[PDB]
Amino acid sequence: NQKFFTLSNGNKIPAVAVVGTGTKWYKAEETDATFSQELTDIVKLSLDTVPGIVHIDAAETYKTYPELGAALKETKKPREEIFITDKFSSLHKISEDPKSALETALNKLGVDYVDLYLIHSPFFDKDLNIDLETAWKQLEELYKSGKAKNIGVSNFTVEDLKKVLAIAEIKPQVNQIEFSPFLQNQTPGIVEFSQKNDILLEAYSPLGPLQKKPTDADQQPFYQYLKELSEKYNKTEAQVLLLWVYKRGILPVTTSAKIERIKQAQDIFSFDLTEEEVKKITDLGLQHEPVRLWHVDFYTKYNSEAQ
Repeated sequence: NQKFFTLSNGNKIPAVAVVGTGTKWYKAEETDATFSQELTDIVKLSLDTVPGIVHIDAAETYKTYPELGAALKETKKPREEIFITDKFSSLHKISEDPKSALETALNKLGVDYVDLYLIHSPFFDKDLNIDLETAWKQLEELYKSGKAKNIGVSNFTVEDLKKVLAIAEIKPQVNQIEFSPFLQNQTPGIVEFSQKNDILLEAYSPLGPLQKKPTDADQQPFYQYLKELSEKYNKTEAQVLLLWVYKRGILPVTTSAKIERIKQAQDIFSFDLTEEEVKKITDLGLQHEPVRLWHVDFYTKYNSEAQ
């Protein structure tokens, strides 16, 4: 049965997100010509066939609101069985500010509210005429009005979170970071700090080890063990890694275009990992060199602390 995290405000969030935009699907422009029927079809199929509350991870920067909106309109999946996470594009500006971004997104998606709204990066485009404090306060207002049921941030360091906490009326509920066995602290100490402060981590690119699965995998203890666990449980290697993230108290966010992988990700709560297994994945992961797929130009300088 489906598992949930409970945020600091008591609200529940499905403990895996399975509908996302993979890299192949990002768009540079949003026109009739660039509308992706293939993406809308996979989102619709997911909403139609994936059991339970389907957690969608969207973002302004992807320019895939039209495809999500068309799928949301065409499915009979009820709104209450969908959890929509959306993100203000701060690194490269599309809107003037979060309230503008979210109002535009709500309309394109054809919904009245999102379930979670994030600031996508702490590194604000020079062309934005708003600072972090002012942007957070806009999220606080979207929370108070109910346009965003929950609010948080993405790719924030400990120092960035502290800046928010110093000005916040509403404490951020989520920090979505890159997290995998090969990147166990996106920036120094972030996992421990977030968990101690009741800020839920989400992990994007949690399957980094399988995306970058190397030629000599069969001679690496990490991949040997991962295969062993897959065989033990009769589950995919991806499922084992996603479940490991959940067992670390973190919400894995995945972005497959393959419906059976999407269903498999939703179904991670069909099994469990023992305490020993969680610790062993952790430990073998930490022995591996870091793999970082996002915010590379900003955070490579932290790779020495990531494991």
